[PDB]
Amino acid sequence: KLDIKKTFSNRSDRVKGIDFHPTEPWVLTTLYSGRVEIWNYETQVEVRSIQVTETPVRAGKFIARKNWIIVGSDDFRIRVFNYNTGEKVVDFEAHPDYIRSIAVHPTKPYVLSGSDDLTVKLWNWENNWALEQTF
Amino acid sequence: EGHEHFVMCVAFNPKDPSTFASGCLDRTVKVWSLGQSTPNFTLTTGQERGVNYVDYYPLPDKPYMITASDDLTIKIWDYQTKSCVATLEGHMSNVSFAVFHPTLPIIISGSEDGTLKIWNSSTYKVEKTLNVGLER
Amino acid sequence: SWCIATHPTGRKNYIASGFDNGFTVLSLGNDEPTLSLDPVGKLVWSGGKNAAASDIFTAVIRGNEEVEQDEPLSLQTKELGSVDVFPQSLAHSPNGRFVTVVGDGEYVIYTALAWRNKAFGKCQDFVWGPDSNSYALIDETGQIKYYKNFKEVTSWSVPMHSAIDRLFSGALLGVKSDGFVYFFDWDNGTLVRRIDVNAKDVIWSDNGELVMIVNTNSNEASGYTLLFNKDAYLEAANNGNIDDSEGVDEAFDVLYELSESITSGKWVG
Repeated sequence: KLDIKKTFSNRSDRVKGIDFHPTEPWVLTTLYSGRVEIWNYETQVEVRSIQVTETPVRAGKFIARKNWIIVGSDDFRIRVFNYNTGEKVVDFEAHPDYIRSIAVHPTKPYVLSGSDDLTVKLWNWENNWALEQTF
Repeated sequence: EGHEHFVMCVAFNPKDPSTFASGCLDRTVKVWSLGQSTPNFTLTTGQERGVNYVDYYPLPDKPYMITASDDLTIKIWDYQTKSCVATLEGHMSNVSFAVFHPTLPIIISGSEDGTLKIWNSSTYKVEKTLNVGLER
Repeated sequence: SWCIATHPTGRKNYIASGFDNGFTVLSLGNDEPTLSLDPVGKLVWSGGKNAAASDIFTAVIRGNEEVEQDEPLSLQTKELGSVDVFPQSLAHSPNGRFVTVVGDGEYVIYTALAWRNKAFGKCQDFVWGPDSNSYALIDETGQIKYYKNFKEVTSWSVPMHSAIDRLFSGALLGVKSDGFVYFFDWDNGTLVRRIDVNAKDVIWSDNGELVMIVNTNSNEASGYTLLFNKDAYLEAANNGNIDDSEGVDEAFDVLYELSESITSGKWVG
């Protein structure tokens, strides 16, 4: 027996990515349309909405430690925004092909991006977001 | 040299035959110019199954390319911005080819679904679908 | 469905998934910690980070702890033992001598110190008798059973007309059902009184004279304070006059009722 309760539902374009904020009752969603949204699923109020690109955004993660969200899209770009202001922190081409997944190190300033270019790249934000390694 | 798979189609740019394009199963289209050992640029198509064909739009008012794949899609490209102008969906089986007609404002495609399709070069909507009854 | 996420720290066991037409976030269950604090400061809990869910630990709170009212205390953690089931509830006997762990249709009892197995069986709910050497539970057939010194007390019974929701420990056996709360005598299981509130929890004071009844209040009063006159009940039981549906009216008195929500509480005289 599991006590399942539907805390919140919302309709929108296809969402390819989703992530929970660690201390705020927010959830981040990256859409097939290029939109990325943030919702307070407890108050049911939309926090913010951003038109990142016209291409689909498959990956998205919070980086609370820095008040950011980092998203990866089909236009091969990784973009970072400050979720408190909606400000673009960094925007750069990470791969020559679609980005599928993004992982964030729990301790170190590292980010992993998986892509259709058959590789995984390690980025370090405490070093001007440099490509530290390609697997 | 540079392609990482079967080179399926090669074609000169009719507006500048000093360059030409190669359609490869590595999901890439490379454009080179005679005399260079490396391509001018490499365009990733996003068509998971590779490029079976590549063709240049012959007229001067637009720098377009078009690719056909086994993934069922047909994508029009602008080789200057390396962006996808449009995607033609509708074929049920591998698309063998797709070309711009030299005169008519149309695109012609053919597939193993035994179909020849004619598309509107401007609205990118399918116009006609004939099956000459000869199979793939 | 295309994507999934789970709360990075399990708050409300939240999860979320993305679809062609949108997203949904669901709660999989309450996230109350599985732990218990014995009479003098011995804390026991199951799970934690970097530890199996079925891992039991313990730490002693001492007068020491020089920290502030807004900072978490630093307690020496130690491994008390492990358990076969996925701990859902953890509870010391009123004594502090025993610790019971209920986990998916089962219960196991261990000695707080040294962790020696005392008992284990199938159960849907479990509660300690004021005794520290007796307990009641709901077996798998949905019935209440009474145990003394880890030995079932056949002949002891509390026939219920409807399904049992759960039990409550304290001065008298508390049993929720049919939207009411029934209190029974631990020794003979005789009905003492039926309370007409849809209780979420029952909390008896140290001397068993006061009891807080937390209302489910699904949208009225959030809780009810009642006084228990053990003498009025013993007298009535002696007369043979007790009503079978509601018990003894004089056994209890309604003092006050709270407005604010109650997530947990303890009595301090």
